[PDB]
Amino acid sequence: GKKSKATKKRLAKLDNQNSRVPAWVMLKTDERNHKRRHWRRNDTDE
Amino acid sequence: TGAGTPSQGKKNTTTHTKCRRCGEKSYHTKKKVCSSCGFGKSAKRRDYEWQSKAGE
Amino acid sequence: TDLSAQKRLAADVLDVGKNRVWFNPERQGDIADAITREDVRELVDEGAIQAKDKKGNSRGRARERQKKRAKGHQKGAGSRKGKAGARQNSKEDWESRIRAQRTKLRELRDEGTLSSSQYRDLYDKAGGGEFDSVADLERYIDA
RNA sequence: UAUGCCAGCUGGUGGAUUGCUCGGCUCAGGCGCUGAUGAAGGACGUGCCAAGCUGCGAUAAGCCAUGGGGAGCCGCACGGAGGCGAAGAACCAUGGAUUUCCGAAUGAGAAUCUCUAACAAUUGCUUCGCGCAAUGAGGAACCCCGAGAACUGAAACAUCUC
RNA sequence: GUCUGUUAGAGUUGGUGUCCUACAAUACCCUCUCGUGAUCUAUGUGUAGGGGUGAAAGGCCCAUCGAGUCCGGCAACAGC
RNA sequence: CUCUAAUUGGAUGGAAGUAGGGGUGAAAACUCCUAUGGACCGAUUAGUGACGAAAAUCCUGGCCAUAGUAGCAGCGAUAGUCGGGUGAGAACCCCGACGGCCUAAUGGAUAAGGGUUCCUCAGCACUGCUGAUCAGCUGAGGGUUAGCCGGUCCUAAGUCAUACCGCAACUCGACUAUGACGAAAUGGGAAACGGGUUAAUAUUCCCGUGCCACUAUGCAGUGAAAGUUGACGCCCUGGGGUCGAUCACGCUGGGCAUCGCCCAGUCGAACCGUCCAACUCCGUGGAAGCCGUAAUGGCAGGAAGCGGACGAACGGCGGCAUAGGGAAACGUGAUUCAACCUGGGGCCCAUGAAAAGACGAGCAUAGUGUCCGUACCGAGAACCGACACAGGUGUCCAUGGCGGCGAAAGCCAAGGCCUGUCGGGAGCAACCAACGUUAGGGAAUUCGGCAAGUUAGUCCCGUACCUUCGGAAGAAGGGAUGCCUGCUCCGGAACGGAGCAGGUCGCAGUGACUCGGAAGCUCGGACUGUCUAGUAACAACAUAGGUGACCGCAAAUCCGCAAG
RNA sequence: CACUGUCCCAACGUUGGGCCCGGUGAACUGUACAUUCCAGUGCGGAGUCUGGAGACACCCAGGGGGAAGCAAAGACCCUA
RNA sequence: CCUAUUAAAGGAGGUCGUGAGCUGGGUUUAGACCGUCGUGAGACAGGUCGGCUGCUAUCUACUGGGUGUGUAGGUGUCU
RNA sequence: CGUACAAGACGCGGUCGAUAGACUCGGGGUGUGCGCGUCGAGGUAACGAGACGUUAAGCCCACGAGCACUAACAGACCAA
Ligand SMILES: [Cl-]
Ligand SMILES: [Mg+2]
Ligand SMILES: [Mg+2]
Ligand SMILES: [Mg+2]
Ligand SMILES: [Mg+2]
Ligand SMILES: [Mg+2]
Ligand SMILES: [Mg+2]
Ligand SMILES: [Mg+2]
Ligand SMILES: [Mg+2]
Ligand SMILES: [Mg+2]
Ligand SMILES: [Mg+2]
Ligand SMILES: [Mg+2]
Ligand SMILES: [Mg+2]
Ligand SMILES: [Mg+2]
Ligand SMILES: [Mg+2]
Ligand SMILES: [Mg+2]
Ligand SMILES: [Mg+2]
Ligand SMILES: [Mg+2]
Ligand code: NA
Ligand code: NA
Ligand code: NA
Ligand code: NA
Ligand code: NA
Ligand code: NA
Ligand SMILES: [Sr+2]
Ligand SMILES: [Sr+2]
Ligand SMILES: [Sr+2]
Ligand SMILES: [Sr+2]
Ligand SMILES: [Sr+2]
Ligand SMILES: [Sr+2]
Ligand SMILES: [Sr+2]
Ligand SMILES: [Sr+2]
Ligand SMILES: [Sr+2]
Ligand SMILES: [Sr+2]
Ligand SMILES: [Sr+2]
Ligand SMILES: [Sr+2]
Ligand SMILES: [Sr+2]
Ligand SMILES: [Sr+2]
Ligand SMILES: [Sr+2]
Ligand SMILES: [Sr+2]
Ligand SMILES: [Sr+2]
Ligand SMILES: [Sr+2]
Ligand SMILES: [Sr+2]
Ligand SMILES: [Sr+2]
Ligand SMILES: [Sr+2]
Ligand SMILES: [Sr+2]
Ligand SMILES: [Sr+2]
Ligand SMILES: [Sr+2]
Ligand SMILES: [Sr+2]
Ligand SMILES: [Sr+2]
Ligand SMILES: [Sr+2]
Ligand SMILES: [Sr+2]
Ligand SMILES: [Sr+2]
Ligand SMILES: [Sr+2]
Ligand SMILES: [Sr+2]
Ligand SMILES: [Sr+2]
Repeated sequence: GKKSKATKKRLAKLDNQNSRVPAWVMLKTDERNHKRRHWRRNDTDE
Repeated sequence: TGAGTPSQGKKNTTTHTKCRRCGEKSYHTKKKVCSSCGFGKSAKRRDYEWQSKAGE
Repeated sequence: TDLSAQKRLAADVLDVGKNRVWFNPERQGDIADAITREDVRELVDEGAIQAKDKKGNSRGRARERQKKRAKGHQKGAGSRKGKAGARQNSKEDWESRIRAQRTKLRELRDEGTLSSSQYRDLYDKAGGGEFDSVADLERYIDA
């Protein structure tokens, strides 16, 4: 498929959004990314 | 040819997409109409009283 | 050690099918340390990395058979698999023959051997399939 | 006496129970419109490290003023580094600044982008020029004006009833 | 709208074979039928629910069809 | 049992709860002791109730037996083994050897769709039909570069917006105007090739070379819009012609070693220039039977011949190229010829798009050429099917070698793979799946020859009833078939085809593979075609043919509430 | 007509399972009890009642006689 | 019912034994035709072509094979 | 190692020994090897299907015998 500039920004965001919760946030909160996604098992919008 | 699995393989058409107006993946790019907020069909926002119980 | 990456890079530098690059069994360590295409070429130069030769089917046996058949052998009833019209296209064969007859008649006319009307008479006879071949035509011409 | 039955003991598994309540549910009083000066909503950004939430908008967890407040502070969030604060910070009230794109969405088009000056469209006034104005869309229900079922009850059913 | 043909491709007569907590909510194998035409096929496009579409089987309209799906009427009514 | 009130009590010198145990009550239940627990808990009276469960194929959660059981075998893709590397650990991660598997695909490039799955490093708790040091998994970084490839522009079926009108009304509705929208492989379309480079991009970066458009300036030019192009169906076919493949000989390199054979290479684009066959036409000529084709056909309305104008390739030739590429040589001829080019014929109750644009319409030099897409997969693990699913899923590579009619089988290259991913043992029993072979009999089996088998390619001889004269028909039936030596014929020739004479081996010569069993009678539907996606493919539906009905168009029939 | 393991009547063999071992590792089903058998009885179709008979426990493999086996609140029939 | 053999080619019960054994020809869904009946939908105690057969055995039962306990160190032969 | 066998079980031998394998004989299955020589229709020659000889040959054996060469070693344990 072909992606428009906007569709790319969105996919781009969904990629960055798919990260680990910073090691330090777990300390600061004295002990999970509930939105963690997988390209194969999940399905993004559009 | 079965209507089940065999016929699912043919599905790679894109219809519903992210809607510029409400953000829901309901903008039917072939109809150019958001089945969610009715963008592209109604200037007003798509509402319906049946979307909730009658006394609520 | 895992040399998969290098195998891929070497297949591109030696430019051959991945399945033809040879890595010296006693130099994995060095090949393992190869990171860049430059490292690979260097190793190619040393000979630690090489490309085996591609194969080419022998046509020697086919050639022998090709001769026997050109000589008219090995084409008996027991060797034919296709219908006669398939082994020789009839319309094609006719194009072959009739052109050879018309040419013949053309040379015999500009050569003065045949008058215009004699040529015409034979030409139309030829076009009507009166002659089996060029030799058959000449036989006829000799009255 | 093996395999094993019933009950208990010690330890698991499990998360009932008891205790606790940052959330609900209901009632009562008060108050009550927003939007072309582009709303509500959404997208995408935005932090030293930043995924979620919250906030904010290229001045981007903020900028300015007045008053309050006060030796502390840098949100949720108890980390590390570093910084700010007696030039009175944080924080609170009021007022102001900034306020990307899509969005009634209004120059034309478009799955939040693009293309070459724009009240698009419908109106009123009219210096008959978009010059001055209006409408559009949102809102928990309430309210006004129109369109208007059936299941159901009648122990069936058609008027009637719902 | 010819013939043969596992050319591509379309289909599916029989095995009532294999499978039947399957590889698969319609699959596998062999045999079989079509294969220049009313042919097959990709994408785009149109027709919408008492309505479509149907060389007609009540066939098909997203595993759903003698009236799709979703939510609402709704906590329908029942002497079972 | 909950909570409220009044009265009145207990608790860190240990409340509630829970576990085990003692006592009371017919009983619902009350109470004490010990352990645990670590902060709340009662009684009486009057109230308050979302107040008591063994049951509803009741609900939610948790858990056992089932069971160390089924599956991890079956698909025409049976795939591994011996050494070694790395590692704490190796059947399955990597190297080598040996052995295999895939050939319209298991190889190459892509559309949709996915969305980072791509590259690197570091890992193995998770994911993976076993293991794992591996990975589409985890952590951290990195990666997609365009005037000339798409988009963008054009219009297609058709869509929407505005206006107009309808509607009680609208987010609804048909027409008519206007505008816009509508084609990323696969409609039209200004222009790019070759090489080098990276871990991952690449006609995009780099090197070399080239081209197009617009604009500016200069020269030329007054022509400029008539016309041509874009721009087109199905069937048969001739000619030109490249890649490929093959044949001949030479050069470079490799292999094998009783022979003297076998393999690979021998390269080189866009672009610029130039050549032109066919079609059309003109001059000449003067055929009253000649010219021409594979075929049709052509001609005194002027044939052949001769000369001429116009005029083709993604093709030839020269440049491009003391560019590039190659270790080296760095060929020349030929045949058959995909692509591409250009003709001829036939067919239609069927007639095979439009628009933008281009040409028409010169040359120099310069400047400008923005914006968006660009990774990877594209599948027996990256898409859809809940899965790393034996299903489904578009395009092109249809010309690699032998084979043969062949884009068939079978075998083998280039390329890919051992991941249609658990293994180890037992001459490895019974039983099952899928197969091979079975003496004599030969359908006795069975509803039924179901299943299996028989036949089979090609050539020659030969071929009944019936018939719509097409057919039936490959009817049936019979014969041949290899190899070797030397030849004949057709053709320009083939590494094309058809035969002859002699020799000769086997049980068997279409030796495998490929590859019809045949005949008769009756019923039905004329035929090709359609259908119950998923138990029915048929005699059912369709069909041409036949017939009846309505209607002269301000019609008949039909949709809408209306505008239509 | 031809041919043949369809059959008389079965045999031998091949490949993959099956069996043993490492690893992985479900589901169906479960009121309870349960070593049964022959009779009888009982709502007339009993592992569980009665009377006898038999029965030392546990495990492996097997083909499936019974559990009116498991699966789906019978679709036939009647009734509303 | 019929034929040839035969000593004879008896009848019946076992959920009209036997589909977690087979088959699927008949019966008896959904398709279709004919006759008859019906205004019609459609029907038929008529005929006809086509039309599906799930499950890894827990218990019990039996066929075979083992490990234990009892009788109470061993080998061999018996009853 | 098999006179036995799906696990288990059963049977035999273990140097005081022919239990299994190697080797050699025997007994068997095929049917006359590679190479060389002669012949061979022909062909200038090259070449040549094939024939004869060497060859009762070559290849092969789930059987027997001989034979301690190799391996049944070394050795651990229960036990009134
Ligand atoms: Cl022609
Ligand atoms: Mg002909
Ligand atoms: Mg009623
Ligand atoms: Mg009191
Ligand atoms: Mg309760
Ligand atoms: Mg079991
Ligand atoms: Mg690449
Ligand atoms: Mg797989
Ligand atoms: Mg019989
Ligand atoms: Mg000749
Ligand atoms: Mg009859
Ligand atoms: Mg028919
Ligand atoms: Mg069907
Ligand atoms: Mg008709
Ligand atoms: Mg019975
Ligand atoms: Mg039974
Ligand atoms: Mg059954
Ligand atoms: Mg079963
Ligand atoms: Na996805
Ligand atoms: Na208020
Ligand atoms: Na105005
Ligand atoms: Na594996
Ligand atoms: Na070929
Ligand atoms: Na019964
Ligand atoms: Sr998926
Ligand atoms: Sr599709
Ligand atoms: Sr609209
Ligand atoms: Sr509404
Ligand atoms: Sr045909
Ligand atoms: Sr069938
Ligand atoms: Sr079969
Ligand atoms: Sr099935
Ligand atoms: Sr055919
Ligand atoms: Sr409801
Ligand atoms: Sr209750
Ligand atoms: Sr369990
Ligand atoms: Sr396997
Ligand atoms: Sr299978
Ligand atoms: Sr580990
Ligand atoms: Sr990878
Ligand atoms: Sr457009
Ligand atoms: Sr195109
Ligand atoms: Sr075509
Ligand atoms: Sr040609
Ligand atoms: Sr690419
Ligand atoms: Sr596939
Ligand atoms: Sr290969
Ligand atoms: Sr694996
Ligand atoms: Sr044999
Ligand atoms: Sr018979
Ligand atoms: Sr019979
Ligand atoms: Sr014959
Ligand atoms: Sr169909
Ligand atoms: Sr069994
Ligand atoms: Sr039947
Ligand atoms: Sr005892």
